[PDB]
Amino acid sequence: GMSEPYTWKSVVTGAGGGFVPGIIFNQTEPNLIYARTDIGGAYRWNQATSSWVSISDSVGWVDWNKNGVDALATDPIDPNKVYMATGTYTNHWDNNGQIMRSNDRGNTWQTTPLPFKVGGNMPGRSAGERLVIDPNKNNILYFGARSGNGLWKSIDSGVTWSKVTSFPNVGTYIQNPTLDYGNDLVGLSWITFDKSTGTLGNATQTIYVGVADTASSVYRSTDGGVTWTALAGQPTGFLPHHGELSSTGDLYITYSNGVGPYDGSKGEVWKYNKTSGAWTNISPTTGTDNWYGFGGLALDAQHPNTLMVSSLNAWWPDEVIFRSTNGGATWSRIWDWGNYPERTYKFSMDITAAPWLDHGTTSTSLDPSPKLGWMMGDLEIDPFNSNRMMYGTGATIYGSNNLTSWDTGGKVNISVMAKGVEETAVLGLISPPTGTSHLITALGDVSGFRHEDLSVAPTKFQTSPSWATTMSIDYAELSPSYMVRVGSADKEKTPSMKSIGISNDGGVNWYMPNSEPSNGTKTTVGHGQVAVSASGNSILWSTSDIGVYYSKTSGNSWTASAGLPAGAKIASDRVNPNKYYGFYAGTFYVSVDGGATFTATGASGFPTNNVAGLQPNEAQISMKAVPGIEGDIWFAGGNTVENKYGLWHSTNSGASFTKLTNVEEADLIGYGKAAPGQTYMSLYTVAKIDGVRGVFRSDDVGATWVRINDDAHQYAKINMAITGDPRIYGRVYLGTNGRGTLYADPV
Ligand SMILES: [Mg+2]
Repeated sequence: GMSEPYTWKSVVTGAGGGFVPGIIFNQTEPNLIYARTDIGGAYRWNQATSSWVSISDSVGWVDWNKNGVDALATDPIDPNKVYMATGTYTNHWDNNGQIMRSNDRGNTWQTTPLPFKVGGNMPGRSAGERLVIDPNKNNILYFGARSGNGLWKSIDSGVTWSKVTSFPNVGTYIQNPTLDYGNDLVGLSWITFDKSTGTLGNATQTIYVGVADTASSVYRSTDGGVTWTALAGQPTGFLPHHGELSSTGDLYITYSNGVGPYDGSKGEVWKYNKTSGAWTNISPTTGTDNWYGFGGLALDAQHPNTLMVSSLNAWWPDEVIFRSTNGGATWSRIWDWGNYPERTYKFSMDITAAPWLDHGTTSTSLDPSPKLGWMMGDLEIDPFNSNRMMYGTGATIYGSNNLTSWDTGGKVNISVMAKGVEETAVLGLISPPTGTSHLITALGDVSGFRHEDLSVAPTKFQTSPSWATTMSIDYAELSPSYMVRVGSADKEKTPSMKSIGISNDGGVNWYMPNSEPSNGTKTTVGHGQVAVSASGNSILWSTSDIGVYYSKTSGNSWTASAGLPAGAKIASDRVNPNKYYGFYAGTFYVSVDGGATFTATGASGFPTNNVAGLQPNEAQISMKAVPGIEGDIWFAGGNTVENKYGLWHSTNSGASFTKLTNVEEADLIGYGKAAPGQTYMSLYTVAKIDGVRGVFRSDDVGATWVRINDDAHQYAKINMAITGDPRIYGRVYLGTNGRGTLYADPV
């Protein structure tokens, strides 16, 4: 009775919108494929529907770091078994990781904590795979770890893990030694068995391991992992991204001068013959012809001298896939220069499943749209179908079903193959009270979208302004066609781009105003939070860098607010266009002059969230005025260290709040249409209520709560955004950090 069964569905983007660093084919069962993401868990392919199914949605609030999937192994002896190395950061933003194991292809999981951290969202996450199953004795697993933890091993099918103390090199390369992100050793890079050196039921004797160490990076054991030696004659100076052993006995290895996924300004490709020990340089480009690492590496299992590699990263005009059908002796490019600047192409891009991937720009030879990709650190050829290719980019999964057209003078048709994947991080959600859109999102990396049919990919990328990330979006409650979004324009690429966008048609079309907040010395870089007055007659912009500014001219000019500290959270009254609210460091503020001046209120007991030791995603502040009721504000957030955590309610414009005693912890608050027989809007919250973490709805102003999610639909650290629907009672829209946006209704 504490729960209400709901149907949870993804708001469809078609492309996914995030980085897919690894795609893993089972070596024994055709059409068994998995995909791992850096912040959004993993997926299993459904061959009958050409779509992906999440195997991570039971990851919840406390174990949120399991959605950083640093490695994944699928069992070739029993294809029902799959394993993941999970954990998101190896710095102070996260705790220790774990090895997860499933006997039902990811439907259910068991977990073994590791005594160190796993880095699903760390540098080098596309190198791999760093978790592998012995293909002759599948109770044996090896894990190549980060931060100097070295090589680890399981002999009980992943239940317990031990360090392989005889492995001689834990890594030496560090990407960002001066930063607090990526200042640890990248560690080991990939592990590859030689299946021919064992038989069924007996441990495979030869194991290759790549290590992020420019001086000596490739190691081999020939006694089942007891002793290790660096391969004689191996090249130095680079970092091997992948090592794949063909049935001809040749080990192919891609190298970059970084671990990726964003860098890579020099690279090589080598092959090593396991019989002779001879190394051959098969780099597709060398010298000044090469300004990029090589990342993805795909062998063709059905034609073992065919292989492909991808640049990482060439950037301009696009990335390159190189294909060889003769063991790397000669390469073909997926595109070539014609009469410069014109190019010729061996591929055709199909983004009909996610048309916004053109970013609202017309394609040219020098600025293609959509691009072949970027951050292409992983490339796969289906081991049971040489015509099927898949690769991840920073935004989607691309693939082809007619790859061999490359070899016969035809055109490889490349299409979005990310159906069912949702990987965006949700910075904001609004559900407009009128018009054809029930949901407009503010997203990282792909800006956000105005959704109409929630099952149809958006057709229109957000442009003029066009930016990577929308940090905040609001609308005028009484004139809902007027709305404002703020982000961070790339003014080196487009010096005239603005970090604020304005719409007068409910988010279909945007324009950029004439100016931005400035303190005489510096113009804001953007981001922060935006709030729109109830009538749309002013904008309040709490910038990320130079404090709070307001505009009475829809952004044509800006003036610094007074009384509200820089970095404050802000919210507009949904009735009184003169009233704004602010919050910073435990103090609540009110403005009654359209955002020009703020005054602290006596509201006490609010958290400061200044606690030392809080991880970046640990604490939240969520503050919203109620549509249709002046001076009605709800406030959620806090933390357990200050012992100030929960849900507060004010009905006197923030002069005082009541802390609801029946809500132990709360992190987000949102509103939706009132229940039948009720006059007050339904409340939607992310909270811990009577010992239960989840998503809750109240139809009686917070007196009683019912859980509307369940243990199979948790979506990790869901402190990003939430709102109900002013036109649909029971409907909730839930943002995530890695699983896109969900919407849910009673079953
Ligand atoms: Mg792969």
